[PDB]
Amino acid sequence: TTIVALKYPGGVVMAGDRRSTQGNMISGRDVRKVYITDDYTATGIAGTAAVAVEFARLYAVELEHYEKLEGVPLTFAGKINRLAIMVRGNLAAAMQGLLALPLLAGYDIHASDPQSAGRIVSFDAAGGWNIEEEGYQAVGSGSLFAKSSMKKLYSQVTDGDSGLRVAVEALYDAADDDSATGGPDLVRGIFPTAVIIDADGAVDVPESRIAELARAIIESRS
Amino acid sequence: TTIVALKYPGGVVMAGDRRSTQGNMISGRDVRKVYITDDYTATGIAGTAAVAVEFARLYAVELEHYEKLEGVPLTFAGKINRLAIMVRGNLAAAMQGLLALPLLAGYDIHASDPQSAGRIVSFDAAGGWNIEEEGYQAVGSGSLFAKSSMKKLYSQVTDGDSGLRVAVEALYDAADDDSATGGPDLVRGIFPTAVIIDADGAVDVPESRIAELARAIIESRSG
Amino acid sequence: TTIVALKYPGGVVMAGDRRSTQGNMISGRDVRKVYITDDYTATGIAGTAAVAVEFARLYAVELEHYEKLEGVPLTFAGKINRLAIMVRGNLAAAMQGLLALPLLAGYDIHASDPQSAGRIVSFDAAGGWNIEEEGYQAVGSGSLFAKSSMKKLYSQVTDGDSGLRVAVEALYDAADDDSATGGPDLVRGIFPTAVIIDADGAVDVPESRIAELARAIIESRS
Amino acid sequence: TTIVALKYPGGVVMAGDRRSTQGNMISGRDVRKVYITDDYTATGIAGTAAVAVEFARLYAVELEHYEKLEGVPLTFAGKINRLAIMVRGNLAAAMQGLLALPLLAGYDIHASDPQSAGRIVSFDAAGGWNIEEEGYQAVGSGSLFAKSSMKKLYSQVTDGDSGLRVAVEALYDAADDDSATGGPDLVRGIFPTAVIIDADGAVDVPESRIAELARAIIESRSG
Amino acid sequence: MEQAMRERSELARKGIARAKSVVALAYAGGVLFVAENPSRSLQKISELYDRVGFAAAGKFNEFDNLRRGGIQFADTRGYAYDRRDVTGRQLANVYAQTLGTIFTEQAKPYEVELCVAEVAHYGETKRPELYRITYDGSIADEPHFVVMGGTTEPIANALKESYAENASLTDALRIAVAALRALGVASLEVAVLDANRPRRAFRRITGSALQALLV
Amino acid sequence: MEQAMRERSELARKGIARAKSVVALAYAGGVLFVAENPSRSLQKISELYDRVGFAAAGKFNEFDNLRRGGIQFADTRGYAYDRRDVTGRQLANVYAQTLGTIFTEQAKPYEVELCVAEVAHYGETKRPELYRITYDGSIADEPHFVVMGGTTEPIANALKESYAENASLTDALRIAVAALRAGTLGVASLEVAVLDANRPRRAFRRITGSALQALLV
Amino acid sequence: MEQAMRERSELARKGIARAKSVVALAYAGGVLFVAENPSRSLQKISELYDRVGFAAAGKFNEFDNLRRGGIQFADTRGYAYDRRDVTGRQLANVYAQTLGTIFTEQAKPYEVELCVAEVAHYGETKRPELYRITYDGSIADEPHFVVMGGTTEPIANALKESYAENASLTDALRIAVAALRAGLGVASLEVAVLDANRPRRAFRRITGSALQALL
Amino acid sequence: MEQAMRERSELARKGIARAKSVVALAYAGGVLFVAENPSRSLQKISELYDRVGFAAAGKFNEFDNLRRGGIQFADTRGYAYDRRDVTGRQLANVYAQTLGTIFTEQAKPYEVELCVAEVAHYGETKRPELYRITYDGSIADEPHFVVMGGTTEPIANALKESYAENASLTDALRIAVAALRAGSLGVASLEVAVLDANRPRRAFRRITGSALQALLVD
Ligand SMILES: Cc1cc(C(=O)N[C@@H](CC(=O)N2CCCC[C@@H]2C)C(=O)N[C@@H](C)C(=O)NCc2ccc(F)cc2F)no1
Ligand SMILES: Cc1cc(C(=O)N[C@@H](CC(=O)N2CCCC[C@@H]2C)C(=O)N[C@@H](C)C(=O)NCc2ccc(F)cc2F)no1
Ligand SMILES: Cc1cc(C(=O)N[C@@H](CC(=O)N2CCCC[C@@H]2C)C(=O)N[C@@H](C)C(=O)NCc2ccc(F)cc2F)no1
Ligand SMILES: Cc1cc(C(=O)N[C@@H](CC(=O)N2CCCC[C@@H]2C)C(=O)N[C@@H](C)C(=O)NCc2ccc(F)cc2F)no1
Repeated sequence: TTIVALKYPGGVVMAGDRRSTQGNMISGRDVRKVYITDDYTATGIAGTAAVAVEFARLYAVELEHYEKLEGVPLTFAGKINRLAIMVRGNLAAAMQGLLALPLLAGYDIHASDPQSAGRIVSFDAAGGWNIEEEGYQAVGSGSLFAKSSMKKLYSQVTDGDSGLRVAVEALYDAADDDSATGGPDLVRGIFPTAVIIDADGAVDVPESRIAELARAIIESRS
Repeated sequence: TTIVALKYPGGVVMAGDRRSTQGNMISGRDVRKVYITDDYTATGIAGTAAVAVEFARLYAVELEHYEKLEGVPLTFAGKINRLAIMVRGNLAAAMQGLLALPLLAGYDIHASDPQSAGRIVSFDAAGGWNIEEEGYQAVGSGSLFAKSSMKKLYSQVTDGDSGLRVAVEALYDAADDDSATGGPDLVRGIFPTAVIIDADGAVDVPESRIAELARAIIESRSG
Repeated sequence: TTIVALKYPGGVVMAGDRRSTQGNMISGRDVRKVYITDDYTATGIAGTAAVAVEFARLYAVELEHYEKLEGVPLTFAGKINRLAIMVRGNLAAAMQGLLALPLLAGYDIHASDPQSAGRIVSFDAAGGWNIEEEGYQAVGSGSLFAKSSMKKLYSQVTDGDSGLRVAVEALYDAADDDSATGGPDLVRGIFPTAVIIDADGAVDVPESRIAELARAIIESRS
Repeated sequence: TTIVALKYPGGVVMAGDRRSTQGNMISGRDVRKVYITDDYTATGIAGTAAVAVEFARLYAVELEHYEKLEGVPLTFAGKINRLAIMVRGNLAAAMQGLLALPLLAGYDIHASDPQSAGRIVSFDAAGGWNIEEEGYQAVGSGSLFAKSSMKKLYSQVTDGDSGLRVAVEALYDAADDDSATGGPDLVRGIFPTAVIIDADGAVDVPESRIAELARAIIESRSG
Repeated sequence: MEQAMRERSELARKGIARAKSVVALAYAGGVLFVAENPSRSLQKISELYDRVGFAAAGKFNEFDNLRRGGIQFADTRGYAYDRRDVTGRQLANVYAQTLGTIFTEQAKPYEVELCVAEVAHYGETKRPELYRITYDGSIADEPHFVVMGGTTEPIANALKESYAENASLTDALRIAVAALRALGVASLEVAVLDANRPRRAFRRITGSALQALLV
Repeated sequence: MEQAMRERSELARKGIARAKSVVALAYAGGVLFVAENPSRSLQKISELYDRVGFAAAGKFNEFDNLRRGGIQFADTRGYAYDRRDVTGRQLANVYAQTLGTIFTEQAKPYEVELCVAEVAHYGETKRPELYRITYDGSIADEPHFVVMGGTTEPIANALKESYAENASLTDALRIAVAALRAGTLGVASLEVAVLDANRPRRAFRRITGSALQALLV
Repeated sequence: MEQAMRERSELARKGIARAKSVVALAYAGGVLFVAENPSRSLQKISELYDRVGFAAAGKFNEFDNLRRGGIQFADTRGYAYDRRDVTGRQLANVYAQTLGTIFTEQAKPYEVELCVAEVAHYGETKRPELYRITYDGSIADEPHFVVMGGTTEPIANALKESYAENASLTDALRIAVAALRAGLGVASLEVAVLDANRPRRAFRRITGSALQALL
Repeated sequence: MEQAMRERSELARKGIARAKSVVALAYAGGVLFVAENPSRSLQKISELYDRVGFAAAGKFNEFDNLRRGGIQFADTRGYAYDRRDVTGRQLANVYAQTLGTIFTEQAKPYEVELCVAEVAHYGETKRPELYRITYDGSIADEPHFVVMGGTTEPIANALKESYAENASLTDALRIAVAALRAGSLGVASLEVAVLDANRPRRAFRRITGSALQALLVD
């Protein structure tokens, strides 16, 4: 798996590969690892497929549960604390193979600057968390390759479009060096999923756009 | 990690590095390990990032909880006993790799002599504690280096600012000999965090002051 | 650690060293291991620093609790029973390294003969106890050295001053053969703590008196 | 340890040594292992000193508790059964090193013939008991020595003075062959403890009588 | 408070008043229980333990619960200690405690009257003991006989006029039946605590043998 | 049924009517608590959370039980989510549920009236919020001021004619003590405190002694 | 509330006032207990601990309950601390608490009156202590004697006139039987003593020919 | 509800009115407790914590349950935090909550009145604090004295016109004994004790026997 997230002016983008494995055997080609968890929040999750999806589902239901009970949505800080508590609660299982390791991308509607309000929060398997100040982050078996790529490409991020390009090309490098990360499948037409979040909320990025960017990177390299 | 604390005339200072690792891999450059836990106490925890943060936060909450329920803060002694009780409670998890080892710095508003109202309390993994009477202390994987450095530099502490320089320098030495302790990062502008505490309370030290002290240390040790 | 206790005509004296270790590394120089636990009783404890101090604190609180509840203090036999029970209660943790081995010294206000009303009680890790009848006892990693010193020096114990001197000298011999027992520190002015009990109660021995005794011993051995 | 017990015409005698050990090291010289558990019975216990003493104390409290609640003391059989139940209850601890192996001697005021009212009951660590019909028994690490000794000496038992002599001599043989059983200490004046029981009750044998018997045994064996 | 306790007292009192009557008396050979009982199979007299026997008057299901609880007590205590530690005074005492608790706490008080008797162990010389425990846990130590249930006073009077220590079996039986009328084999439940039997003293006297005795 | 509830209602009301009175009003710097309290050490006004304050009238052990429960609620929620998720509305809501349960189910009803107040977080522009919770769980959202205990109509009317928004601290204070009097009274018979929107984190402040004296005149 | 407590109090008081009387008084040798008691096996006086004795009046099953509870308390505390930590003051204290709870919360209040007494340990000089605990947990410290059960006034006055500190066992016994009568031979008396000259267990019963000899 | 709480209040109040009287008093050296009490060993005045003392009127077993609960609470807080965190204010507060609960929910309300006193820690300057807690949980902070049990008006009046904050132990004692008589008396009928602000750690001290006699006479 590789999940990536990066801040661009006025928003954030998150993108994830589509591969599921059991050992060396490819068990899924089209899984979704990135979820809009509320109007201003997406979570990408690496680890055991069942635990990952369960985390995303439970987390979204929890944030909306609070919102409907109390009339207002949790602060961004609270949303973090609830995800972190979920991870910590799963540590015992994670040591026995049922691992969920999330990455949070949000837009903080309460922040001062509507151009730097995008938020990227990384987590560790004990629920420790850190709000990423350097602009990008990634998680999963391919996350080192993705981060070392974005280290070089991040100066090219100037808007949502270029940021999504760098995100998909990070996912590409991840796939190039990690067999547990799926690359763009031009034959089948399966591509990484991506969400972009700005002041207008979190939105799913149309597949056709990610396909375009993938074909442009592929052509570039050859 | 390296956290340091020391007493200067009338006050205490506490400083911590910014580094987070997983094995050899650097997973954080800006983590905060030293926290103002009440108006007159700061806590700095070494160990697993998650447990250490959780401790700082829950401990501050417990102290303010007492203050609101009873209209008055705990005595310093009580504050110590509550931290110790927390650590003891975590012992078994810590022996499974969820360690939180705190170092407590404080100013006692009920101490006899305000010039030495400084308080430095060290802990072990069982909740044993000692109030440090030789004026400085350190916790974390680099605390040996930091403590030897302070053993050599403490005599220069005559006020809050020289205490801050000595604390920053101890952290420098520590990062010099312990790869799990981050040094000053001049490219990125990331420096240790520092809290200072006197009669007027506990205040965060502004990053620029730490940056000046750091650059001075570096130029000193250079040509 | 070494804690010593000895009877002298009309009272008893207990003293303990100041050292705290973690393996070979010296982690404490001024820790206190001997505690006035009530008006006629002191307990010194060897073992895991946190457990030793917890035992002293909770023990004194238990004795005073009984006193204020019932209007009268526990008999000496009852204080022994309660300390014993605390140790037996800790056996399981002690097996895993949270050890606390106490030594009890007291003055029995209900004893027949005021001159032999001093008490020394030793304990084992299972809560077994024994009222010492031969004048002296010790506990901790240096106790064999301290007891073998006192065996030779006890004939010289004719009053509280001699008793105190022989105690401090036993602590000295212990520190001389056990690296986990701290000797007198002249550079820092840290010396063993000591408590003396007679008919007038339990009282802390001032540091300066322990220091004079220390220098006299060192002098005497050079 | 060695505890011995034996019948003499119209009563029973029990004696026990005074040693307490931790491995090879002698940790105690005056421990008491034989206890008047009530007006007509004594129990002596071997094993872990804390659990031995604990047993003795609790068992005594239990017998007197029944007697006060019901106005009548337990039959001797009931006394046996209660001791056995305590022993069985301790088995798991005993396997982990908290051992209590007792031996019971007493006088049965409800027996038929005051001629044969003395009782010696032995136990195993599972709580099994047996009422000894051959006049003597021993428990503890020196028990086989003491029992072979008594096997040769018992014919000399005609009254309580001879019975106490034979029991002190059994203990002496035991200490002679087993380093965890203490012999008489003439330098310090510490001798085995002994209870003698007849129709007038259970009474402690004064130390000075055991002293005298000790000296008789020593001088018998030196010339 | 006094309302509830009055009503409870007279509910139980009237209940027992209506029940058939039971007598128990000391005689030369131990203790004799004679009760009026038409049933062929339902018992008002029972063994509790080796030398301890039980008799009851009143509502059957309640004194049968108490009978069972008493056997439980005796077998548990004899097992927890020794057989010889179980006494009639011990059963009588705990029947007192129990009936007191029932009387103040049960939804309806028990309508029962209980006698516990104890004969000597084989080969000993011990005067029989008789205890009577009433519906409110009151207990009484009786030297010669106990009457329970129905109209007790005619029977008590007859026995106080007809009772002789160490009477023979046939005589005590006669006097007892007589007091009860103040009644053949098919209407009588008769049992004895026989102090001459080696271990278990309780034996019923039924059918033909009972008739031979009444003759 | 209805007779029981009328009794509970009356016992409670008569409890609160016989209690010393309390006033909390919105003023320029936040919210002001002024309470008739001669006690040296026992308090009727209290901090609940960073920007949230508490005042009660009635039987002291009961409203102190409620104060403590509220601090428990606030600190717990702040910890399990974040500090800024704790709000005055929430605490008024839980007090409503808590007092309704107490009033229908407890041996005796609580003789208590509660006021929860919130001022803005540091640097924000937000009108202070006052809430009143009566003994039966009724909950009222109040725009300018809240009056509790003793005989309230006189004090409420006094304020209703003398209350002006954006009042300064001294003005607001004198209006409050004036209204209280209509129901001679200085430092020794007053407990005063403010939710002070100008403080950075903890807004609750007691104004006692020489300070309170200075502000009364 | 007032109704209930009035009823409970009067039920308890009437019960106790109908029960037979008991006296405890300090004499030269320790403490003397004398209770009008026709039973031979059922007892109103009991040992509690080494130097602490117990005497009760009223409903047997209830004060026997409290007697067993006291023994439980004594033994448990003596085992938890040391035998010498058990005192008459604290047994009386816990009886105060217990009867208070019973009186306010049990289905029926207990119809009992309680006396707890302590004498000095062997060879020590300590005036005996007498405590009286009533059915509502009220407790009183008495220096010379305590009267419980039935018509207490005549007996109390008789003792006030006839009591002298440090009487002989015989004389104290006579004073006691005489004050009792004001409201009696061996077979109708249960007598016991806390004997300060006994080495450990001071409680001793004076029965049979021994009692007769002092009567 | 109304009648129930009505006669609960009446039952407690009248229980306390029939009980002997007790007086707690600030004096030069701390606090003085004086209770009418004929028992040699049955106590209604007691230590609670280092500088905190307790006195009660009413039914003995009930205020003794409360005394024991208070010692439990104080030793528990002191151990959980530090001894210095235990205050008289806290014990009074806990007593008001406890007695409130008892009064509304227990089979019988408690017939008790409680005083908690606290004097300065050694070396400190702090006027004593006296708290009264009544059967229903009501709590009152009091400045100079507290009178509980029996007919209190006379005793309060005697103290109001006789009270001296700076009286000696002897003076304060005879003031208190005087007031007790005026509410209707020697060693055999008194329980006297003091929270002595001059002691180093535990301020509670009883004044018995020939010492109490010495204080009464001349
Ligand atoms: C204890 C256990 C583990 C497994 C296991 O290895 N399960 C695989 C997943 C798999 O074989 N599957 C096909 C059929 C069902 C659904 C799913 C799609 C896995 O978890 N593999 C890990 C290595 C993985 O690929 N994780 C990728 C991932 C991350 C987030 C997400 F939401 C979905 C994902 F597949 N099974 O049992
Ligand atoms: C069971 C487990 C342990 C770990 C682990 O090693 N977790 C690391 C922390 C980490 O990888 N992180 C980045 C993303 C998340 C949050 C944090 C910033 C750690 O705890 N490493 C230790 C060696 C460490 O660096 N500790 C330094 C430290 C001390 C105090 C503090 F408050 C914060 C800190 F980071 N993961 O799962
Ligand atoms: C599970 C665990 C054990 C330890 C450990 O070894 N803890 C050391 C103590 C220590 O490093 N400390 C400094 C900072 C904190 C307080 C204290 C003073 C210890 O317990 N060592 C033992 C072997 C020891 O030296 N014990 C001496 C001693 C005896 C009695 C007493 F009261 C105090 C003492 F220090 N740490 O985690
Ligand atoms: C868990 C544990 C066991 C031991 C241990 O071996 N404890 C020794 C006894 C000891 O070191 N002590 C001195 C201080 C206290 C009192 C006692 C006397 C023991 O139990 N040794 C056994 C092997 C032993 O010698 N048992 C003899 C014995 C038998 C009955 C009795 F009542 C007393 C006895 F000492 N220590 O910790």
